[PDB]
Amino acid sequence: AALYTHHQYIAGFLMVGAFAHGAIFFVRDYDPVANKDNVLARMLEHKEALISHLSWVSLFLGFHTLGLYVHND
Amino acid sequence: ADDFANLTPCSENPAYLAKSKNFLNTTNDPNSGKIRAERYASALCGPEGYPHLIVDGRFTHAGDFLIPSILFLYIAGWIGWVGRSYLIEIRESKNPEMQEVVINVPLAIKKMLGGFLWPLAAVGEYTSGKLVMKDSEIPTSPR
Amino acid sequence: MTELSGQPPKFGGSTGGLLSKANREEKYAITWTSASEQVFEMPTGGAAIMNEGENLLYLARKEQCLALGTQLRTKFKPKIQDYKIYRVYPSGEVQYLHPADGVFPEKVNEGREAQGTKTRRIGQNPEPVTIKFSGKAPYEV
Amino acid sequence: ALNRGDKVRIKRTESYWYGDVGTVASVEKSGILYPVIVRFDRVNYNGFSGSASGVNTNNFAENELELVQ
Amino acid sequence: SHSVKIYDTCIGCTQCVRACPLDVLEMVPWDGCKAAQIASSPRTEDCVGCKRCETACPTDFLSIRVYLGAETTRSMGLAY
Amino acid sequence: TISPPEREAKAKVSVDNNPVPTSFEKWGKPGHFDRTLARGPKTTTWIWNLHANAHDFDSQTSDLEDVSRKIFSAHFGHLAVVFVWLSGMYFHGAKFSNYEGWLADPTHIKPSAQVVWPIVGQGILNGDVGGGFHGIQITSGLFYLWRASGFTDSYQLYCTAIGGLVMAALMLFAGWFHYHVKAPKLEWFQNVESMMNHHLAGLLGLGSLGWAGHQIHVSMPINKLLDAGVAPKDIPLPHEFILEPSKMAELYPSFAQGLTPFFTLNWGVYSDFLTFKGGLNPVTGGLWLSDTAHHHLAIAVLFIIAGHMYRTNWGIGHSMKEILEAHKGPFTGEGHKGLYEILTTSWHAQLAINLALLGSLTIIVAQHMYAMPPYPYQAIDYATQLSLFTHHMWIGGFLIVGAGAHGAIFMVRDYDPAKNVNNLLDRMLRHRDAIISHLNWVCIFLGFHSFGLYIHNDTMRALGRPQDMFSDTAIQLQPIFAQWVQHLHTLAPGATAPNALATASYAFGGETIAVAGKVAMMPITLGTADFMVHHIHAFTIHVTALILLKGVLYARSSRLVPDKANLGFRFPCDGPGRGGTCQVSGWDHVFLGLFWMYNSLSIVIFHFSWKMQSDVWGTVSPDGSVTHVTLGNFAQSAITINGWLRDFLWAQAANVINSYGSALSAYGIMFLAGHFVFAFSLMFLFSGRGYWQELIESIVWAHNKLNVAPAIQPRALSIIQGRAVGVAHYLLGGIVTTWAFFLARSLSIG
Amino acid sequence: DFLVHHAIALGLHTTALILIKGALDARGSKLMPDKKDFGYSFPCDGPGRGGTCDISAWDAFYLAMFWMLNTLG
Amino acid sequence: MDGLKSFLSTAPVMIMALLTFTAGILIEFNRFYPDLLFHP
Ligand code: CLA
Ligand code: CLA
Ligand code: CLA
Ligand code: CLA
Ligand SMILES: CCCCCCCCCCCCCCCC(=O)OC[C@H](COP(=O)(O)OC[C@@H](O)CO)OC(=O)CCCCCCCCCCCCCCC
Ligand SMILES: CC1=C(/C=C/C(C)=C/C=C/C(C)=C\C=C/C=C(C)\C=C\C=C(C)\C=C\C2=C(C)C[C@H](O)CC2(C)C)C(C)(C)C[C@@H](O)C1
Ligand SMILES: CC1=C(/C=C/C(C)=C/C=CC(/C)=C/C=C/C=C(C)/C=C/C=C(C)/C=C/C2=C(C)CCCC2(C)C)C(C)(C)CCC1
Ligand SMILES: CC1=C(C/C=C(\C)CCC[C@H](C)CCC[C@H](C)CCCC(C)C)C(=O)c2ccccc2C1=O
Ligand code: SF4
Ligand code: SF4
Ligand SMILES: [Cl-]
Repeated sequence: AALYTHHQYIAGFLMVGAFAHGAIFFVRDYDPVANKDNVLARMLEHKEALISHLSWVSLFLGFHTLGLYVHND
Repeated sequence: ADDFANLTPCSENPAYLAKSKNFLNTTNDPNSGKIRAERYASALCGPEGYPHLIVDGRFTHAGDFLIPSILFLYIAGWIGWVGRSYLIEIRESKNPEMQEVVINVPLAIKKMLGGFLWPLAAVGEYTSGKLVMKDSEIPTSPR
Repeated sequence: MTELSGQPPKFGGSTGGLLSKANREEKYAITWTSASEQVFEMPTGGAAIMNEGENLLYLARKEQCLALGTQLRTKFKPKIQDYKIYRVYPSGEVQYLHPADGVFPEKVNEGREAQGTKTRRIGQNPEPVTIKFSGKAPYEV
Repeated sequence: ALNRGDKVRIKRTESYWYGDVGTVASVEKSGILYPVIVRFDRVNYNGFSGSASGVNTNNFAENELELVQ
Repeated sequence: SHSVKIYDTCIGCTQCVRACPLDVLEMVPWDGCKAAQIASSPRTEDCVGCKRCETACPTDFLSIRVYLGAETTRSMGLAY
Repeated sequence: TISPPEREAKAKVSVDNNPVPTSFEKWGKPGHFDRTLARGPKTTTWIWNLHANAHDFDSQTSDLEDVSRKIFSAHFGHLAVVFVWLSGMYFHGAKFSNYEGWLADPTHIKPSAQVVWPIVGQGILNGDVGGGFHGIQITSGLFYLWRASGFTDSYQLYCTAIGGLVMAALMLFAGWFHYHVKAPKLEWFQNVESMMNHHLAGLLGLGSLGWAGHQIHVSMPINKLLDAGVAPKDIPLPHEFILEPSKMAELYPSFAQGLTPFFTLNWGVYSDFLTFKGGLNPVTGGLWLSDTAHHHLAIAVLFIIAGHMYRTNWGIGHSMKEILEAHKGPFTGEGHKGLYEILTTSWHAQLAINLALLGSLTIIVAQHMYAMPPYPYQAIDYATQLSLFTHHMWIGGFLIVGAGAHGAIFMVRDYDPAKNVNNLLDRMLRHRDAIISHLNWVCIFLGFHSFGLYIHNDTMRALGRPQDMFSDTAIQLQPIFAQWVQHLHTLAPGATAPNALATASYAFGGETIAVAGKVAMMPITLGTADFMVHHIHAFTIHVTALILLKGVLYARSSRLVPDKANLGFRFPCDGPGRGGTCQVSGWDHVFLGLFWMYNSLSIVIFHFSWKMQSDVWGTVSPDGSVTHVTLGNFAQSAITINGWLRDFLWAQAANVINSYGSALSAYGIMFLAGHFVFAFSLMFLFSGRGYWQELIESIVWAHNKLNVAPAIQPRALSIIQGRAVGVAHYLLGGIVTTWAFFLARSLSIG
Repeated sequence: DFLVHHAIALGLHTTALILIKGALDARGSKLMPDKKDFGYSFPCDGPGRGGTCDISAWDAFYLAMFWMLNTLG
Repeated sequence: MDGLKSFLSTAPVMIMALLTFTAGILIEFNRFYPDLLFHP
């Protein structure tokens, strides 16, 4: 029971780190002329849609999962 | 084949048949407990005595998920479509925000009563090009 | 500058004034002339009575002096626009601060140099990938 | 080549209305970097915390715009 | 000390100087706007960074920018 | 509007004939009271700022004569609201309760005054309280009040509700009248001497006078029969006592003499119903009503006499201006000079006193009702006792922080430095740092020497070292002063109170009164576990006072911000500069003090709830022994944090989680629901709006993609509003959790 | 298991949403189009423009840490 | 007069009237036909 939870918390810090360093890549190392029109810059070109659909799916989850739990209670 | 072998119908389930004789009454009708005993006895049950619902898409349980899914989606599309059309209708009247704060009841009701055909209206706005917008015409943030 | 002439305001002393570091490191003084004897609020706390004519008061930092200056001209009908703020050193060195060139920094004035002026837009700043490993920022270049 | 009442789309990137379309109010004479004053139907962010709205007008340049109408 | 810059989008309305509480900002005659003036920051040594200037800017996004830096006794707003 | 004659007789009455006309066009215009909001909503924040400033009349108009006329009608409307609510309770007692079914056998049935509509399974919430009635067992203690007032039939409660609705209509009408027909001038208001005379002699004096008359003619002669064993249907009506004054003359020997002895200074003869027995009633477990009538008569005489100290129109009397200008010593210079003018002009200055005193008095009400139970059978109803106590704790706790809010409001909005030149307020503003730093030191001291004791006890009991603990069986911390005053109050009837027969309360020491099978009140032995928790309470209150005091002594300015008075009362900050100027306003200080008031009362109510269940409440044996609920472990287990975590929380929370399937299931539901709202508040309290506005940007792009964006541009909550929603949900979730837990626990102890 | 798996899916989608909006909008936005000039971690931008608390790409990491901990709980 | 007809048609009054109406609909439907975990 201890080893599993240990490794899961380890990985839960590792993923947040993977994202925190990508933000730092965008802040310090992203070159918009070097990566022009590539698959990386198109991610920035449609970032509103990515964030919007992430919010939609998180709402679509949270709403019904919480509603079903409260309904069962 | 023998799909859901670990699940037995409520008509055969042990714990469910034990608990169904002792069902509480929700409304004022004293038969409501026995009404549930007779009503839920058709669904599949588990070894604990509680009904289970299968939503994998099979038509045997289309009453479990398919009917509420369709009924919701209908009513929700109705809501969203009349809201969107009324929001567009406001954009040509005096003060586009005041009429969003103070509701034009003779207009909101007129748009609500014409929402039972929202799929046809939406397809007619998509073919003509009114449903969606163009990316080159929407305010976006610096990349 | 040469001399800091002025009468200390009528005040029964407070704990919000200057301290030991404020006397040893640096303190600030403000000189102004009052048309009459009236009551004004202390930027450190309480209400004091300014003397008629030239006044003098020492404060801890500069923002306190400027907060009193912005109060003097706005609350009283005989507005005080001649308040002069000086920075005092531990060696008696007193220099002029506010107003700078005799005129308030609000309205424009002839004889000032463009400091921090850029010839671009904020959306025209260079990319941080072009200046990394150099001791310069996208706004410093 | 603009007049009072023209629909133009902002192309100032960092602008709050970059991509939105506003109405030209008045254009000032030569000798100004941003003489084209444009009004908008939507306020920006400007204002202290808790303000009711913002500013719906700004000055731009001709190379930063695109007529629509 | 903090860094204060003023961009060519400034219309010279003196609002950022009317809001500055430490006499950090001034106004110099310019040739870009109708008012023919632009904001100036000669006394950056007295800038605490309370952003009272940026709050009082009218142009589409700021024309004056404040970038916080190496904090000192004067920038920290220390009165003791 | 209408036009009455004049209604005056050589008075200071001064009104304006129809200042504000009556119309409905301003109803369809939201936010019209504010100039900044009348131009129409341009962002969604415009909506929030509409409610955030709905009652702030200073930002609306600057004329004080208009603000006072608004406040008067606002009070009238509040009184209408209150009368509506009270008629609700009387009507639910008349037609949706079992007050008659409870009055018969009060020791074998539970109070209930609500019936749940049987639908979608919620009909299970109707618990069998006894006697065939099914409903929610109430804890507000309305049946005890209605028994102590003489209510015996449902028609009485019905007529009470009707009268309450009539009074609600009257207050609602008077509000409109005093703002749309004849609104009073300033000449009618600023008579604080006259207003104090009228509020003492007429309101608080004649009120207790008339209520004592009621008790002597209604409450006492009917409760005397109720406590004897007479059926309510055989007990006569209150007006049959005045229609036949002989029936009253006989039921009390003093009444058998007439009215003349009272006028001829023969008070001692009325000792047959104006008694001074004290203690409690062995039949009901509450205070003696014969003592309460005498008490209300005494309070009435005292208040009517007090209403004749200040000067009005006939020359005699005092002027508070004179009294304030007279008090001045060598320590404070001019003393109270200018304070009359402070409290006769600034409404916030008055509210910062009234709220403080009203909250303190509500706390006193709780602390006095719990130990000297004044209502019949309320000391046996542990649920009702706990509920009244904690509810009157929370009301006062909120009303106290209101004072620290409105004081800072007065400082920023109404403090004129020219009007305060070397008096109490001005000189207090000088040495702000002295008081604040000294209170800082005191709070640190009380934190180390009250909570560190609990930490040390937990570490000692964890290390297996019993002889090193602060307990009643080791390094004892006995409270000598409290035990001494307990013993003083015990020996009162035979020394410093010869006329008193019993002690004020049996909590100090004495006999153990018990009704039916449960105990009413017994001596509360105070030991180490009481000393430590009392010091915990003192520490938490000290920190709350420090916060709410620095909120007022620095709302004007500080070494950090010297121009803070310009920024107003409610503002988030003054930029990230100066290292960080976040949360410096008085509004932010009240936002912080709310949490500490909650944290202090959280330990206060837990101290009450565990000490009562452990060293007071419990079943009494027919031989005489008393066995407490938690077996008296408070003096031996409440000394460690693990004791409160296990034997208090974990042990007594079992009633709430195991409540599913019963009539108490709603309490478990609300327990989890408060656990939900608590955590929901943390999202606001830990984040900042700069992220939420950037997210709203993406959602706005998504809406404009389908061309569904509202013209009201969506804007995240302001920083202040973010903090406000955070603290509101924090308090709501916590108080709902504790309410559900306390009610489910108190209802499950028999 | 189904309901707890959907709660887990919510915990993943929302944490990733926060960590992705922090990385994408790390160079700029419509509140701060010059976020790239302020670096990765910075306090804010001031109370103006409605408010700028927790606006840096570092603050998004700080917020998503709570969601990672909740998902791992 | 129209001043009150505009107040009865404001956002909060209407958004509470619709919620009350929908509550009535749902409550009466689950009164006459309760316990509908799925469709028969
Ligand atoms: C129990 C506490 C709690 C709750 C309920 C939430 C809930 C939410 N967080 Mg959140 N969060 C929390 C704590 C919490 N957080 C904490 C402590 C932090 C660290 C500061 C964060 C940091 C955080 C970030 C950074 C983000 C979120 C986001 C979200 C939203 C994701 C959408 C969703 O889940 O779908 C559905 C929504 C729900 C399940 C919650 C709604 C529940 C109500 C009861 C539904 C019914 C409405 C109700 C009837 C209204 C009427 C009220 C009336 C009585 C007055 C969601 C509403 C993300 C977001 O904004 O989404 C895009 C986002 O990026 N959170
Ligand atoms: C006409 C009203 C309307 C319409 C057509 C839409 C449509 C949409 N919204 Mg949206 N929204 C609305 C109102 C509306 N919203 C309101 C009032 C709010 C504030 C609570 C939001 C907040 C919101 C968020 C946070 C998000 C969306 C998103 C979306 C998109 C995905 C759908 C979704 O998320 O599921 C359902 C939408 C919701 C659960 C949000 C609440 C919907 C409200 C309560 C219904 C409005 C009813 C309206 C008053 C009807 C007016 C009738 C008229 C005659 C008076 C979609 C195109 C998502 C997105 O960005 O796209 C991917 C998303 O993240 N909305
Ligand atoms: C039908 C009678 C009537 C009418 C037509 C008006 C009309 C008006 N009143 Mg008025 N008023 C009335 C009764 C009435 N009042 C009563 C009975 C009171 C005593 C409480 C007041 C006290 C009062 C004050 C102090 C003020 C007004 C003001 C106004 C003007 C603006 C009102 C506004 O802002 O929009 C409408 C506002 C609402 C619809 C508020 C909604 C109701 C709130 C949320 C709670 C209701 C509490 C209620 C009074 C008591 C509860 C009843 C009980 C059964 C629970 C307006 C012309 C204001 C003014 O003159 O402008 C400067 C002003 O300051 N009124
Ligand atoms: C009789 C007592 C009293 C009175 C007359 C006032 C009067 C006033 N207060 Mg005040 N206050 C009081 C007590 C009082 N307060 C107390 C006890 C506290 C401590 C909590 C405060 C703390 C406080 C603060 C922090 C502020 C005020 C402010 C104000 C002014 C504006 C009111 C406003 O914002 O509009 C209307 C009020 C609201 C819209 C609040 C609505 C939100 C409530 C709290 C939600 C509560 C939920 C509900 C009760 C229970 C949950 C159920 C839910 C599921 C539906 C006003 C003159 C504001 C001001 O600027 O002063 C000039 C200000 O910011 N007060
Ligand atoms: C629980 C208590 C048992 C422990 C013993 C503690 C001893 C307390 C010290 C004696 C009282 C000091 C106040 C009177 C002394 C007093 O008020 O003298 C009077 C003096 C001013 O009086 P004046 O001569 O100006 O009188 C004119 C007035 O009418 C106003 O002009 O006030 C002050 O001294 C200001 C300094 C206050 C700062 C000292 C207060 C200390 C704070 C803590 C107080 C603890 C009280 C606890 C009570 C529950
Ligand atoms: C097979 C089926 C399910 C499987 C479902 C599949 C996997 C889901 C597929 C989803 C796909 C990927 C997305 C579908 C459509 C996506 C497009 C973009 C929809 C766009 C809708 C927009 C344009 C509508 C906009 C406007 C519509 C017209 C009406 C609204 O009022 C208002 C408003 C929102 C403004 C499972 C889960 C397996 C269970 C099984 O029993 C049944
Ligand atoms: C079915 C199955 C299979 C297959 C599988 C697969 C193949 C899948 C998958 C999957 C996957 C594979 C998933 C995933 C995940 C991922 C992740 C988790 C990621 C990440 C990363 C990140 C998030 C980062 C980003 C960034 C940023 C932020 C910006 C800058 C740049 C960078 C890049 C740094 C097999 C047959 C073999 C076996 C059986 C089962
Ligand atoms: C989520 C969040 C937001 C966004 C919050 C928003 C947009 C509030 C959402 C309100 C919605 C639109 C209304 C729903 C709530 C209603 C008040 C409930 C009324 C329901 C009745 C109609 C029945 C902030 O603005 C913020 C600011 C500062 C610190 C933290 C935060 C923060 O955490
Ligand atoms: S407010 Fe901004 S744009 Fe206007 S003069 Fe000052 S720095 Fe220039
Ligand atoms: S950041 Fe603040 S202190 Fe610095 S120049 Fe701007 S307004 Fe003045
Ligand atoms: Cl323990």
